[PDB]
Amino acid sequence: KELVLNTEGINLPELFKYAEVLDLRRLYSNDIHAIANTYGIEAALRVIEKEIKDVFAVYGIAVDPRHLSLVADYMCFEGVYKPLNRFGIRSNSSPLQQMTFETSFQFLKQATMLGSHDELRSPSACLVVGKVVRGGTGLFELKQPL
Amino acid sequence: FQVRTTGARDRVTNQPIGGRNVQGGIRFGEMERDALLAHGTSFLLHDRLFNCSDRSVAHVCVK
Amino acid sequence: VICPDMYINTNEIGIPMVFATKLTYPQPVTPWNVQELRQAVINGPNVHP
Amino acid sequence: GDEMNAHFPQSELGRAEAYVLACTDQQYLVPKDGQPLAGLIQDHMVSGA
Amino acid sequence: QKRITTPYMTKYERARVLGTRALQIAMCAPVMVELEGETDPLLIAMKELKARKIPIIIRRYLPDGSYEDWGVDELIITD
Amino acid sequence: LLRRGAFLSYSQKIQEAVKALKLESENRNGRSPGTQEMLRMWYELDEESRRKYQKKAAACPDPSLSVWRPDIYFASVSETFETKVDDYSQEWAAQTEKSYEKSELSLDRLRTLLQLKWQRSLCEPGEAVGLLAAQSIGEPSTQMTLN
Amino acid sequence: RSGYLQRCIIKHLEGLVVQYDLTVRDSDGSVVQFLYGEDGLDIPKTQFL
Amino acid sequence: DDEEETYRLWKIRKTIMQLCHDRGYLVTQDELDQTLEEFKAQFGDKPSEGRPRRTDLTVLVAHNDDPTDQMFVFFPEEPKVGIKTIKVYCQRMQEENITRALIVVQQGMTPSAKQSLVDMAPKYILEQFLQQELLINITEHELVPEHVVMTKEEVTELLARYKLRENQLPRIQAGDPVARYFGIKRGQVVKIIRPSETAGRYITYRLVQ
Amino acid sequence: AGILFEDIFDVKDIDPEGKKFDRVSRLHCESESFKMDLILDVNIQIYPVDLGDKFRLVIASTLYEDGTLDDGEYNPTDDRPSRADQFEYVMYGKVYRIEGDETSTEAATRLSAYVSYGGLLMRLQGDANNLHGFEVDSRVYLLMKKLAF
RNA sequence: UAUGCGCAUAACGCCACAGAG
Repeated sequence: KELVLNTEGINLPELFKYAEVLDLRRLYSNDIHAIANTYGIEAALRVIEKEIKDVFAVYGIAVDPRHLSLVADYMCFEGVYKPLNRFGIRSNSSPLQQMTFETSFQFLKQATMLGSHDELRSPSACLVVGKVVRGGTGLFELKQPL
Repeated sequence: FQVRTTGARDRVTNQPIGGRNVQGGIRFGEMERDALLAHGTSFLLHDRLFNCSDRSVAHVCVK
Repeated sequence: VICPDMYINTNEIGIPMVFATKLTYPQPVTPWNVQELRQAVINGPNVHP
Repeated sequence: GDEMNAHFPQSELGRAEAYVLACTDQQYLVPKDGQPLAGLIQDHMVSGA
Repeated sequence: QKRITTPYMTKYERARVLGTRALQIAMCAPVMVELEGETDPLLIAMKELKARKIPIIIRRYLPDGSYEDWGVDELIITD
Repeated sequence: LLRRGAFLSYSQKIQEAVKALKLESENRNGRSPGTQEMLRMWYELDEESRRKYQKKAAACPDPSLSVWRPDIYFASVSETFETKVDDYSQEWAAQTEKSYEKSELSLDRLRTLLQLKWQRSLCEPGEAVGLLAAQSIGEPSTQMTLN
Repeated sequence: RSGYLQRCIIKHLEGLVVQYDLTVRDSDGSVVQFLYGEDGLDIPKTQFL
Repeated sequence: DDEEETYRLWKIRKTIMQLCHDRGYLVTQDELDQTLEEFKAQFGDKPSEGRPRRTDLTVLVAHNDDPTDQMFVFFPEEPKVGIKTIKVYCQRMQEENITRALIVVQQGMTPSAKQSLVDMAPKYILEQFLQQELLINITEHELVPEHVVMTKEEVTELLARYKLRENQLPRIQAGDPVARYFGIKRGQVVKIIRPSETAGRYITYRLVQ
Repeated sequence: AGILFEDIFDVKDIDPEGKKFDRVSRLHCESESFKMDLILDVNIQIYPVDLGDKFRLVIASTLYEDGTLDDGEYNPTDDRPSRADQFEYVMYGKVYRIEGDETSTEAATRLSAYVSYGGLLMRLQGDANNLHGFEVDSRVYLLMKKLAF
């Protein structure tokens, strides 16, 4: 039966003044950017993974923790908290996957200006050129001994 | 009901056409592609989306 | 349209004769399945199998 | 009044990975949280009880 | 070198081994086992997988480009 | 949760009450005279006895999953699973003496059962876990109303 | 609203498969996880563990 | 004033002592467990009167491999710090052949002095911290995992086990708060022990870019 | 003999927990010779039992005194003599748990034994000197008959 | 490409309404 502060609004280093009254070891926040700028990126990763669980747990829905850990490990791959939209797909290696997602003409224009190479290992890029996708039954090849 | 074994193809893309009155094909769209990637069946997508829509043979200069 | 069926197994689907005499499979002819394919060729495109 | 699409694989590779991988028997648990999603429904759970 | 991957055949490998071998028996490849009246090449390929009589090599590509070779005889198959 | 180190242990457990004797000096640069005496003792008064304080304050080893590959090394399970199997081993050891009609099962073959099942429950190489994670965030979202 | 979200998440996370070293890598070799789900296990098979 | 600036100086001394121990410098147990009364005994009270001056609190820790690389921690007097102060600090470092310092400002530096601290060579590695972000050790938080900097022999066997390039490994920024805590150069790989909930502990790796 | 237990019981209560399954009454009984008490589900269409009924309860491992052959296969055609010819209500079920209390002293004068007759349950609790023949997964025959006094 | 008997005929989009799950 502990007592908990709850503020509508965020200033993480403001609460560091009051380290003798508040348990700042267990500070939590909704803003993943505030946690990413105060406690690092590996803390913001656990904030993402906990926030998606808190979204689904209002409705009695339990998504397994391994899915959330993979999604947060992807969105925090580059040291920053990146969105899953057409501005985070600019970092992608494959121009064809960027074209098949959104604004195909802008990514086509960037790939033509930069002279971009596609290694054809994305699942979208293997299906544009009619090649068997690398995941699943395509990570390997079969050889016939002579 | 409708069933399409082979038939007419779109004159731009050489994929089957849509409609059951024109005796056409049904889509294997994007979410079906996604859910069949999740199975790990890659030759089954290669079937549905390359051998049974448009397998053409182009000529390239290898140089 | 789908309808229920209990008297097929759980891993089964019920295919009508409308579709079964229209959907084909390209079975190559080997010496160990030529009797089955030969009876299937004799039956023809409107008699199942 | 629901409708369902029945795709018919035309290669031995597609057949062999539809028997092994995408079979109904292997889809017993949902990938969301590993809980079952094949099970009996309405009349059966009354008469079994 | 020493092969450092799984000794078990994964579920994605037996699908493609049975697919390739049933496509071979779809042509007139010789059958290593005794046909007990089967006409389906998948059932014959499953009997050949169970009897450890498939000679195909799985080349397991690692994501740098490197590989290592496994016969299906030296993989542990399960149900 | 507490901190470790060779010099930290040597100053903590050993030379605290020794430097608790009076010294009567000043802070040179942010340091007490007791800390300067412990630095002097650590530098000169130790020679290959600091190997003792070095090895008695080494870090915890990495988990087995990062050191030994769980697909090719048997019993290389998770730490949570090892805790769970140890608790169930202790709790199951009581029921073979208390509860009647013992069932010809041992501790070690039960541990081997659970460890082999943990090894066989791994993801096979090839599994598109990103599509599964995407479709597992997206499909329950249809059962979530708006505001 | 639920469809465009799932589309965006799929078009980012589609390249992530488990390799033969047990690392979840993107299609360009970028290592996202060193073990899948921080323990390496499959969700349908952790149910009786 | 008093009894509040002494508390702030006690906390930002304790935090930089924990920082210097975590980076691997020789810090005693009494110097880590220094209570506020022991701080009023060692250094003075009444900083407004000036018995603790911020010049008087400058520490010099030394590293446990050899005592050739020791590090200053400066607490500068002026609130807004310009290049005129850090030139004096570099002149203090050049005498005793110090290759690394750490300036704890109380309002932020000017961006010209920021570019000056970057603009020093490998001869002078100067870092800067706000006082406000040293009131608590961020690595003691429950979400912050344990970060371990790796030697170049461990990075080699890392990239050899997975047959991996440093271009493929995940990133951590060099302005990340825990990379600034552990003082990590760009190009070094940081081993991270996550307190996982599905596994017990989980080893991941990130490169500093 | 293959008799595992034999006593004369007396119905002290009927359905105390108040659950009232159709065609089934739970009889909480209590013994005469021993410290035993009984909880028993009986079929009360074919064999009704009232409060205060005194009945003779026998638990056997077989129905044949000429050697415990222990078939378990059911021939209705066998007109050979049985134990069941001297009783009125006969069941057949499996012992699914036995339990007691012990703290380094085995079978310390309390030993429950839970028997299920195809879903009609039964515990037979008392001193463990009478509960020896029971073990888990064993097949037993209940054989009860109302005594007319 | 489909139908009919190598031969003869037919070789589509865009809006807007309405509907199914």
